[PDB]
Amino acid sequence: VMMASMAIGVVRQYPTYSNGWANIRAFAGGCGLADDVLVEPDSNAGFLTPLPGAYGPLGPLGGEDPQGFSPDGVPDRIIAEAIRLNNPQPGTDYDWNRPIKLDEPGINGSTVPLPYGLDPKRVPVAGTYSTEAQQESRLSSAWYELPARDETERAAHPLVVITAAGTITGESVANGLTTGQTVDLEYATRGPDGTLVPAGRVTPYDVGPTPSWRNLRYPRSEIPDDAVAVRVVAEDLSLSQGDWIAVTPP
Amino acid sequence: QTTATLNWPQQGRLDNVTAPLISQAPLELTATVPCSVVRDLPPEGGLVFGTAPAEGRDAALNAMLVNVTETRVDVIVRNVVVASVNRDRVAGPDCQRIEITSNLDGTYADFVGLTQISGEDAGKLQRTGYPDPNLRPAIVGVFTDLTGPA
Amino acid sequence: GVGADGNVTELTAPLVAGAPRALDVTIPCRAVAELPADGGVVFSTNPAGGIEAGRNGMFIRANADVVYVAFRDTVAAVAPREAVDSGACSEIHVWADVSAVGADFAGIPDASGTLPVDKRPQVSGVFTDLKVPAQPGLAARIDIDTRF
Amino acid sequence: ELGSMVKATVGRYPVYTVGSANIAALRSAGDSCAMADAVLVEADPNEGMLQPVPGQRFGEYGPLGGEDPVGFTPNGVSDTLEPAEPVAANPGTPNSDGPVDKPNIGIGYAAGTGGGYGPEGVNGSRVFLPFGLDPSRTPVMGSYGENKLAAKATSAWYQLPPRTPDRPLVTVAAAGAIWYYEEDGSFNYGQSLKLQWGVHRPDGTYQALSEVQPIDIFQQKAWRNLRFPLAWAPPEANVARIVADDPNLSEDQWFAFTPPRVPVLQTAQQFLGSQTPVLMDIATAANFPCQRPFAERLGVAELPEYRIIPNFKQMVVSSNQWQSAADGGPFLFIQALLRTEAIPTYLRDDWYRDWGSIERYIRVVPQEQAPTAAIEEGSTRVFGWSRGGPIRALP
Ligand SMILES: [Ca+2]
Ligand SMILES: [Ca+2]
Repeated sequence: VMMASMAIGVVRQYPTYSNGWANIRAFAGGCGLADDVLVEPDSNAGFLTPLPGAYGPLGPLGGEDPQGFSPDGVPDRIIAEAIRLNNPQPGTDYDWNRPIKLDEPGINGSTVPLPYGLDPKRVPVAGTYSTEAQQESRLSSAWYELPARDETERAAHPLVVITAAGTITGESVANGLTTGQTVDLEYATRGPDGTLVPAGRVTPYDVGPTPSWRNLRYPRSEIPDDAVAVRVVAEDLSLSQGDWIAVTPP
Repeated sequence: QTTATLNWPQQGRLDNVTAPLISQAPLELTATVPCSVVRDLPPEGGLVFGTAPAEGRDAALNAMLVNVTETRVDVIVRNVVVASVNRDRVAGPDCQRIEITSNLDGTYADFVGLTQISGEDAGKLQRTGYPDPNLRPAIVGVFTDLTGPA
Repeated sequence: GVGADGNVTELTAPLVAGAPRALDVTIPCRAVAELPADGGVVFSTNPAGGIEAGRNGMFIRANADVVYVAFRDTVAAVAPREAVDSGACSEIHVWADVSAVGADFAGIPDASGTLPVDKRPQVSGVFTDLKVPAQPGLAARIDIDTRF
Repeated sequence: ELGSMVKATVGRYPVYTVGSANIAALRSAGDSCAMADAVLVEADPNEGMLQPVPGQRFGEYGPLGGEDPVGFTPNGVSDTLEPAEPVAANPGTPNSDGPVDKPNIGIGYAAGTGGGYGPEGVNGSRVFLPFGLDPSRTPVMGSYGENKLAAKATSAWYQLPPRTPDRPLVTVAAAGAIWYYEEDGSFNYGQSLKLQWGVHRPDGTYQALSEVQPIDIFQQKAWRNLRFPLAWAPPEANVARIVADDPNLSEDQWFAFTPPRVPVLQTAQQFLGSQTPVLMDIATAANFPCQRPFAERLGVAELPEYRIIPNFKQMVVSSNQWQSAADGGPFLFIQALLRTEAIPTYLRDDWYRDWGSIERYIRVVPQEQAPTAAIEEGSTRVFGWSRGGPIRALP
């Protein structure tokens, strides 16, 4: 049982990091996890262009008729990949002790502090949380361009990520398909007349904590090679006060 | 055994210094600050010196700070106010030094040249402190707010 | 009970087992126009001041633009208020039995819902908010689960 | 194991013990409530409030900071008074539904000890006063937010009623971080709050006899009741004041207080007799063998009027967990129909003892409208294998 348990993982995760493939790569001048982990130096590059049109006060992130979404619809102490408590903790980050507001409204009109060093003057927000009256919320963003049609690039950019908070539902490894309100990704195609038809949907890869600011992953292998644009479809159908969502452009 | 000693201002320049100790506390700390540097800080004053940045996390709870406000000269060691004095009295032409000794006997700040004016004594020297051996500050460097020639 | 002068009075019935085995409601429609231009909570089943009132009750509401019938916490059978209170539909049947949970509006084309049977409401009384004396179509019927 | 029970009863007598309760039940041939006779309850904790000696001058706020309040402020109290450390119940406790794979941890308050805001006061405080303390008569002074001053305060002398064996207490409500000495001599760190006696001379001025540190029952930050027995005061004292120092600059080293008071201390059997419905928890149900628990008849329950609770550590780890609303306990229809209060209560001669408490239940919707319902009983003839359906038991 032990031998098969440790021999199945080597075959399943390949060519990514396994405990017996790294010991073989170590002979040819290889590191451990330092070769299979990818880091974003500047987490501000790679934002897609929304196709022109006419939108409302939420910008292009909220589409034609956003039902129950507001720019400053986030609670007070929401931090990146953590859950801020009352009394401090040993290994906290810098953003545990910071002003609740920003004192300057962003490109969207919100005053929520953004994670990962996202400039508030470039990255809009939209949230469902409210303290006066609950509602069913919907949102369908504009069509966001996809970069190009080349495999040399997709060899190096295999992801579409969305920074989000709330009670999202998605696919995890430690706990598969924890339910909750939905944030998905629709991809469009072209036509002989010239247009963008909605055909498809991708479900995220949640790894982070429940109410924190985290990254939703969409591998570009699910999205076919004929996809032309991408948009966010978010929906919160719970009238409880502790059931909310919040998104950002892809 | 090989010893080690940290002094500051290194080369006649009042630049900050970093030296994080692994044991989080020295054996002895002796600081002598003249009373002629209080009259050089701006009215709002700041940090004459310290063993942690004034805006670091729990810098006052863990380290030793020598602050100069518009109304006070204060020596805080681990959230324990030691030898607080009014500002213009030190600014007066009678102060000579300030000696902030801290060792296994206790933390004691002296204001040589000054005598007490209130507080049940009004007749002794400004020597103030506590005989606690657990009041030794946590050293990370020496961080001041002055500049120029030392 | 004749109420204070001629109206209907609320009730209190703290069921021990939580949810009943039958929760027929049958509320009329034109007797909703009395709400003060922003309807309150017509016929909740828990008081509006409880700890988690909406998280366990039934909670028909009016919202001044859309009348809806909630459940444990989810929404069934939204309907526009100006269409309802004008007298289009007749009854607001909220049958919530075992093996059936719905919120039919009885006259509006697509204002009918259905929930899973584990969305049964917790009953601790009958708490209306109207001042209507007595209609032939205003009813309620709760069956207590006494099997032991 | 026999001497530890014979000595506990022989000593400590005529105070409270299970041995004393059983002996009284034997001598009275049955009609004697065990613990409802050794417990003194204070209903209306607003008539025993103390009054400052007329002919004194005060600071800016009122008769709670004497002349020079420094660093102490009426709105000087926190809002989240949760404890600096939880209870961390021990594993193996019988009536607790805690997972055995991790330590069971919870927090709790009595009624509003730890609440938020309320109407204004005679000092301008937006503080919620627990125990039913009227805000129009009860000033407050606190020291929250003074992390750079290390400042003190002193109050004005408060008069005292004549000595009576039925009012052997002076009580204060602090909700802070106070230093105190336990009965075995131990100590909890906290901060300094004391109280002075004194003899107000008729043809003269005050005396300032002696200082006294408080005795309490639990280490916490929420509101409480510090006690000073009148057996500590000389037979000639007539006035009392308050002294606060607070020399620590840490963030969570502060406290507040309130004017002192002398209770009236009616017993616990005259207060709630043998007809009033009462919710007795699992631990306190055997010590009150004369109270009537609320009745369930046809699937509907009648509503209780008071709730008897065990001690704090027992409460927050067994009573609030076993009788949860998500587990089917009696809280299902209590959390939705009734709001809680608190009554200050004491054992008869053990002022150091953290016995439980008593709460008052106030209806969310009054009983003039929304009365009780009729049940309209009937009967059927079901078989032995029917099982019409399951019970909704999955919260
Ligand atoms: Ca919601
Ligand atoms: Ca303090």
